[PDB]
Amino acid sequence: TLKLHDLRPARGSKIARTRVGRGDGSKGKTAGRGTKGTRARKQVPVTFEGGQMPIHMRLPKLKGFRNRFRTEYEIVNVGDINRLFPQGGAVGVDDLVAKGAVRKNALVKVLGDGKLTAKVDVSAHKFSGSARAKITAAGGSATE
Amino acid sequence: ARVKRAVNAHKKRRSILKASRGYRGQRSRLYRKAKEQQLHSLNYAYRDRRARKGEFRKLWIARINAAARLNDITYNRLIQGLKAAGVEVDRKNLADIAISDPAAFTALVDVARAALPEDVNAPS
Amino acid sequence: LKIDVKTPAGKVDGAIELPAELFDVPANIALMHQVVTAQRAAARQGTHSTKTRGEVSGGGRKPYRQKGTGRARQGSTRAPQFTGGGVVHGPKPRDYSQRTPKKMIAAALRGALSDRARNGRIHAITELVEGQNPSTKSARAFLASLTERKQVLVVIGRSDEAGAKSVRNLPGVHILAPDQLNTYDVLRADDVVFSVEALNAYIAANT
Amino acid sequence: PKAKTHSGASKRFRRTGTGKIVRQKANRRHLLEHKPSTRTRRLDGRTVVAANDTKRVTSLLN
RNA sequence: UAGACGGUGAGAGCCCGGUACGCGAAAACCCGGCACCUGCCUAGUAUCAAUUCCCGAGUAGCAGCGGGCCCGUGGAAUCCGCUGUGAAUCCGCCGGGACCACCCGGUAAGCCUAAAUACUCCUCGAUGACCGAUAGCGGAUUAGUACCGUGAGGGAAUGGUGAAAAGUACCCCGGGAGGGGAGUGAAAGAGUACCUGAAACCGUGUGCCUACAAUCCGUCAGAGCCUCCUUUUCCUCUCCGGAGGAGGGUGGUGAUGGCGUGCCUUUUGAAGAAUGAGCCUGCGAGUCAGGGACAUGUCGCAAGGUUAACCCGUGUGGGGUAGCCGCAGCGAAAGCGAGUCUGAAUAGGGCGACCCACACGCGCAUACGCGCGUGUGAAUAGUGGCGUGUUCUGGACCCGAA
RNA sequence: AUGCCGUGGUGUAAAGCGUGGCAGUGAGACGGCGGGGGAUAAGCUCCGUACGUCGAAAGGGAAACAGCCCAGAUCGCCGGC
RNA sequence: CGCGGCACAUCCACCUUGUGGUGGGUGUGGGUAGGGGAGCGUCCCUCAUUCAGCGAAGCCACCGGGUGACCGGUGGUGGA
Ligand SMILES: [Mg+2]
Ligand SMILES: [Mg+2]
Ligand SMILES: [Mg+2]
Ligand SMILES: [Mg+2]
Ligand SMILES: [Mg+2]
Ligand SMILES: [Mg+2]
Ligand SMILES: [Mg+2]
Ligand SMILES: [Mg+2]
Ligand SMILES: [Mg+2]
Ligand SMILES: [Mg+2]
Ligand SMILES: [Mg+2]
Ligand SMILES: [Mg+2]
Ligand SMILES: [Mg+2]
Ligand SMILES: [Mg+2]
Ligand SMILES: [Mg+2]
Ligand SMILES: [Mg+2]
Ligand SMILES: [Mg+2]
Ligand SMILES: [Mg+2]
Ligand SMILES: [Mg+2]
Ligand SMILES: [Mg+2]
Ligand SMILES: [Mg+2]
Ligand SMILES: [Mg+2]
Ligand SMILES: [Mg+2]
Ligand SMILES: [Mg+2]
Ligand SMILES: [Mg+2]
Ligand SMILES: [Mg+2]
Ligand SMILES: [Mg+2]
Ligand SMILES: [Mg+2]
Ligand SMILES: [Mg+2]
Ligand SMILES: [Mg+2]
Ligand SMILES: [Mg+2]
Ligand SMILES: [Mg+2]
Ligand SMILES: [Mg+2]
Ligand SMILES: [Mg+2]
Ligand SMILES: [Mg+2]
Ligand SMILES: [Mg+2]
Ligand SMILES: [Mg+2]
Ligand SMILES: [Mg+2]
Ligand SMILES: [Mg+2]
Ligand SMILES: [Mg+2]
Ligand SMILES: [Mg+2]
Ligand SMILES: [Mg+2]
Ligand SMILES: [Mg+2]
Ligand SMILES: [Mg+2]
Ligand SMILES: [Mg+2]
Ligand SMILES: [Mg+2]
Ligand SMILES: [Mg+2]
Ligand SMILES: [Mg+2]
Ligand SMILES: [Mg+2]
Ligand SMILES: [Mg+2]
Ligand SMILES: [Mg+2]
Ligand SMILES: [Mg+2]
Ligand SMILES: [Mg+2]
Ligand SMILES: [Mg+2]
Ligand SMILES: [Mg+2]
Ligand SMILES: [Mg+2]
Ligand SMILES: [Mg+2]
Ligand SMILES: [Mg+2]
Ligand SMILES: [Mg+2]
Ligand SMILES: [Mg+2]
Ligand SMILES: [Mg+2]
Ligand SMILES: [Mg+2]
Ligand SMILES: [Mg+2]
Ligand SMILES: [Mg+2]
Ligand SMILES: [Mg+2]
Repeated sequence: TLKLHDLRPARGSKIARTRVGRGDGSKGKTAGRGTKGTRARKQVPVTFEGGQMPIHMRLPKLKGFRNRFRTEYEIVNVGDINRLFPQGGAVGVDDLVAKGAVRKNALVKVLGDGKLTAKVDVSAHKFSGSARAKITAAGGSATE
Repeated sequence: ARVKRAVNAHKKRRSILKASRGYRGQRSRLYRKAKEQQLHSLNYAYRDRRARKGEFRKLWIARINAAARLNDITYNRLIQGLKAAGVEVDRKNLADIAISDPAAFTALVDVARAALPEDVNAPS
Repeated sequence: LKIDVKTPAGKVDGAIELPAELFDVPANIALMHQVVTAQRAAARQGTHSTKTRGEVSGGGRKPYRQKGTGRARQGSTRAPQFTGGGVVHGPKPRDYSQRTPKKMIAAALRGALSDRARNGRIHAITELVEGQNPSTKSARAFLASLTERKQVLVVIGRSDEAGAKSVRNLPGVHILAPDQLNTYDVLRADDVVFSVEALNAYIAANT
Repeated sequence: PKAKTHSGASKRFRRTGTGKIVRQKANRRHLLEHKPSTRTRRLDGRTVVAANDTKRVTSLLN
């Protein structure tokens, strides 16, 4: 019978705690600092390179603008329609969420990477150019 | 959990003060001045466990040299004479024969003298 | 895998089948330890506190002049190097609770009950006392005909109030509902006694 | 609370698909008459941050 | 249905107060039910017409200077304040980030609205991997007292006999204070200076060394005394024991010989005539919060992992899919997508994707392979807990100014 | 003359290189050699040097003596060179 | 250099032929700032087990022990 005095964690899960500043036999008086300067009593910021112009102000900005109205399509490849649906049938935006190939409540989009051999009848948003070539060659149909 | 320190802290204070019984002044009475003295005593001991191997050897040579010159040989030629004769008696015992049994030290001189080169200043 | 249900002052009145995916799981020791630790840490009340140098009463002014005295310069009378000063890095009120996932809690529980079912330590009863008024002397005698050990877990339903009252003040008997089974209370007890209405509720809630 | 990302570094760096950090190049915003076009073409595009700045740029971008 | 907690001459469910569980309210107050009482309604409704009147004024709009919004006057809308100008009542008017046109939403300048939320001087009931007299409140004790300051204000120190006071009757030295003998008690090795009674510091007794020697005060070599134990042949008082002596061995001392420049911080370098410390006991410095950030150890599940607020439970347990990270990238972006941006390019490059160690058929080639079907079933991978190292925001390792 | 870059042999465990976690240091001193500033003065000042020791190195020698000569303390020994 | 103890690294043979021990060569082990690894001691809580008015803790003395922080035994005082 397992009791509570038989429970012990895995080897290496729980290491001890080096308490700094407790004697010369361990990390001693200066507690891993050694200095007499700013590093001895404070924290030097990352954004400060000594007084020269830093890396976040020498360099120019990245060009352009973010689009405020960018629609984003979640992506399923037709090489995963073959692997997840190996007997064909109707493929929809709702059947791809349950099979784990795409997220909820987003606009799906079938791309064309991989090998498709099943006769699938897929109904997505905004098919690719090479997706329509690989689905109709297997006898299927690609409807919006 | 607030921890009092005195049961832990007295363990090393009773070890220094028992190691310091026999020190005059404040060095048997006070923990701060008797820990300083234990740092020097255990260095002087380490320094002198290694130095007393060359103090007793410095005492044995002074007695081998003292008992060589009663048998009109020097220490300089007694040790040359005992390597050519193949006697590997160390200097602890070669200086203990000279006190305990002085008639067996004259015989070791006669072996060291006879097994020595005839002209000691000649090129070998 | 098969458990015979016992009656008070009587004999067997059936058999309850323990399913294998719920009572025959290999015991993961390094998983039961994280779930026990995450339960006892959620029982720390955490109410412990001290005062820092800005909450100890007084200590606003600089106490005397800095130069010319030959004393050290001291800043405030409630500094932590003083007697009566604030505590530096002292305890504050904490919430020592952890966030163990659901699939690790419910797997350490099944591992704890599997090690009971594998050693012949799971029992099943129809009730504890046959009547409706409680009686400890009859419920103590019936838990001694089952087991002879010191720590007994009794898992009975929430609606059976007449049997919960019979085993409240016994030394070494812990009482909980079927929907309150946890790893610490199962591993503490040498023996685990399910009511037959309570054993069919733990199984049915886990298919 | 919650860590704030440096607003000047999030406008001057970005990440690729495998975790490299890219940036643009200086000496190209103005004074462009005397510069031969083999120099303003060397300053075109984007480069990977050097291996000696890649630690500090990471702690700004996170 | 009582094994919660405490008290009693030491660990009490069965000795006491109580606990589980039940009963109990003259009167006063609060809550609720019903009467009395108080108030409202008992004339409009439906259809048609589209001419008229009304739909909150020094208000909205506009302009000047400001305030606040992610928005620091900017192309600057929405909202609010002062000055000037100053409308219209539905074909009216405001808003949808300058503005115009169409369209969609809405009726400003009058007022009142419970619940969800914030807090605890104070009242009851509970609790603590919180403190236990330098701690916990400043305050267990005359405590905001004594004391300091003209004032506003500052602001302490002090707990423990014993189970029971049984608190030492009586005699003795003494002016008393205090003690000795008796007596109490299990114990005065508990005596109102009181449980345990450490260290600094101060005496008394005793063993050894010390008054011709220049000493970081110790260390190694080392004689002589002193003490206490025992092989060893006597004393055979002899059964003994030590009576003594020779020998060995513990503990104390240390004549005398060598070596030896205190601890700490700071420094190129200190025994330093650089800095800090009179001594002892007590206290006094990398802590904690966050689904934070980067990296790693380990555990769970795995193309998935995980919930947050909240709801339900005597709990640490059971529900909860909103969200987050992974799932395909490139580009300033529209976009296109195993590719994509630059370009006139089927040029080259940037970023990204892409497995022959193995048999096959196979256009071919000395071979290895270039290519393609299928396994020999190429080896992948993320996420969420918990440890640790760093780091960010906060007082952030502690102490210290003018 | 040395020093430097390349290459082929031979020798050498704790050499090197890439990529991440955590650093500390960024006031040096003296002696050898080669030079500038100084009066070829300085325990002067500023350089160079797969040069040294100190820093951070105790032990032995130089009477004493961070830096000079010999030599790198794992611990024990009343052993030898 | 000789003779014994300890530790680290690597090599070479075994055992569950690395989750690790045993055995044998060779090499190594001064050290500040600092990095990494492995531990002693004190206090609180849970689980198990065992001592305690036939004397616990705390204290003092003595005799021992371990590679270090330190630990054990006997006795004295003490009273949970
Ligand atoms: Mg120190
Ligand atoms: Mg520094
Ligand atoms: Mg400095
Ligand atoms: Mg300092
Ligand atoms: Mg400047
Ligand atoms: Mg002495
Ligand atoms: Mg020697
Ligand atoms: Mg204040
Ligand atoms: Mg101040
Ligand atoms: Mg306080
Ligand atoms: Mg939960
Ligand atoms: Mg431009
Ligand atoms: Mg040009
Ligand atoms: Mg009790
Ligand atoms: Mg009683
Ligand atoms: Mg403004
Ligand atoms: Mg608009
Ligand atoms: Mg209105
Ligand atoms: Mg209106
Ligand atoms: Mg209102
Ligand atoms: Mg309200
Ligand atoms: Mg309340
Ligand atoms: Mg209260
Ligand atoms: Mg107090
Ligand atoms: Mg006390
Ligand atoms: Mg007054
Ligand atoms: Mg008297
Ligand atoms: Mg008396
Ligand atoms: Mg008596
Ligand atoms: Mg007593
Ligand atoms: Mg007193
Ligand atoms: Mg007393
Ligand atoms: Mg004399
Ligand atoms: Mg002299
Ligand atoms: Mg001397
Ligand atoms: Mg100086
Ligand atoms: Mg001094
Ligand atoms: Mg002096
Ligand atoms: Mg100074
Ligand atoms: Mg001083
Ligand atoms: Mg992008
Ligand atoms: Mg171009
Ligand atoms: Mg390309
Ligand atoms: Mg993982
Ligand atoms: Mg590195
Ligand atoms: Mg500098
Ligand atoms: Mg410099
Ligand atoms: Mg220099
Ligand atoms: Mg010169
Ligand atoms: Mg100089
Ligand atoms: Mg230094
Ligand atoms: Mg030296
Ligand atoms: Mg060196
Ligand atoms: Mg020297
Ligand atoms: Mg000398
Ligand atoms: Mg010689
Ligand atoms: Mg060495
Ligand atoms: Mg070392
Ligand atoms: Mg160090
Ligand atoms: Mg007694
Ligand atoms: Mg006794
Ligand atoms: Mg205790
Ligand atoms: Mg002891
Ligand atoms: Mg004892
Ligand atoms: Mg005792």
